[PDB]
Amino acid sequence: YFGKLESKLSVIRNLNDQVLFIDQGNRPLFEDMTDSDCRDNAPRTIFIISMYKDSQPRGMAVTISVKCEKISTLSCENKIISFKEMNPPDNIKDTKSDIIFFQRSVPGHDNKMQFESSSYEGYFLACEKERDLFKLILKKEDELGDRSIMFTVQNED
Repeated sequence: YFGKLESKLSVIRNLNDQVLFIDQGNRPLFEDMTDSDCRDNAPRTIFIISMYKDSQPRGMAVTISVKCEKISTLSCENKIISFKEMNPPDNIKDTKSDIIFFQRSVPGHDNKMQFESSSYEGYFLACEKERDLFKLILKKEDELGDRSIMFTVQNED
């Protein structure tokens, strides 16, 4: 069955150069981070990303998990996003879990990626502008090549 490849920290930036963050409501928002001068042991810390072993033609299986007040992993129930309090599994029976995510680089860009459902296509992760915060949900835009539904992932070390 499924399996864990390697767990490591990765910075998730948005289209406006915003780093994913969590709030008191365990909601995935987007904040601003320089990471230029404060990089030297910066207080803030992004969520953890666990890579799973998958032998697919094109598909990066990853899983985001926020650690601080309570470990919570990003899980997409049906069409909405929900944070499930639980550390990233070490070995899953199914190849596509509710927490598993399908990352796919975007063609014709620097290093953008697209978050797709573990099961199959139909719903892609995007960022919704709510009030003064950019939240993250699962929707189906009209254009798959729209930056609005594109995200950036970097290595944290």
